[PDB]
Amino acid sequence: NLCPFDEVFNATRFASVYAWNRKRISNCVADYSVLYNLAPFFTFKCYGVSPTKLNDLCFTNVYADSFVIRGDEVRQIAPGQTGNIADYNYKLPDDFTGCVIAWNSNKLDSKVSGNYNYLYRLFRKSNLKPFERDISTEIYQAGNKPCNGVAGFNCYFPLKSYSFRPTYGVGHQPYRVVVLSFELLHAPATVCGP
Amino acid sequence: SSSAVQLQASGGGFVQPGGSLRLSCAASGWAETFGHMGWFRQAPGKEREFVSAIDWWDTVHYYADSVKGRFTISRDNSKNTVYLQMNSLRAEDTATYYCAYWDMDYLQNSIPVDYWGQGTQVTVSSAGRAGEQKLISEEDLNS
Repeated sequence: NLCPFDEVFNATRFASVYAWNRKRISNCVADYSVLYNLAPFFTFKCYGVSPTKLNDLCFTNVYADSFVIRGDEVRQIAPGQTGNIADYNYKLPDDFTGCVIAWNSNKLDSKVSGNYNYLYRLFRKSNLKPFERDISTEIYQAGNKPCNGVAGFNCYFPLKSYSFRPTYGVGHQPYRVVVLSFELLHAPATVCGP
Repeated sequence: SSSAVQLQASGGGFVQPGGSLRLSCAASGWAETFGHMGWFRQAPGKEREFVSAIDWWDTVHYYADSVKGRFTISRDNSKNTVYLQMNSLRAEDTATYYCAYWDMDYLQNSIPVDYWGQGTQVTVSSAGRAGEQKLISEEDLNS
């Protein structure tokens, strides 16, 4: 049977980067020709594999993490990068194997009145470990005094909204990102192109 | 192998010295990164010469010395298209203009281009296309 690739790409709503989605795969054949007709222009960078020969590959697990960020920040979705997104929202490992798919979503995710529903984490006492997830909304303690759950000086809400309007520059427009990771369990498979 | 990009050009034609023209180039397909777009040109008998380039995010702009201050390269915010505004065109601007794409995040030099578009003819002169407007009035013939 066919893998639910359209459930990840053709999904109506995408999650915030601080709360990135995660779709488990199992018991299906995976052909990626569906992916090629997805956007007028999109990026398909793979780490250790090529997107063409990757149709002849077998896997035990693939994980599709999807979220929305600025076009400015797609560069941070790569091994060894730094920034608010790589450090405080979504980190890729250095030996990461898999691919990254990103395409402009202005038509879907930006509004003339401004779409403010997509958030990213701005404050964290420590950078994330590769593939770690943090959906907590605790006030960040930036100074000497405790915050008692109240926002103020040295006491900041950790999340901050994107502003997505269609008249912004492309760097500031929303981009939908999908990260494929290739996990190989010591068991048999269900990820082999026809 | 790791990219497949098509470039579609528009604009060009015949103008007079001092006039303006707007060239456009649209990118489609897939690539490794949101790379740079730009233009080359080739004068008759001469070799190809770099004109201008821009990163995908309209934050970096490169111009050849022969066009600095006269050409301006910009990007559309709703289309995957890049634009070249050509002001105060001179006779030496006459060339076939080629759109180009680099699949890089940073553009060190102009030299291993990844993709081209079909040529686009731009001619700057007072004559015009050999043939267009065959009927020349005798009054215009003298004045």
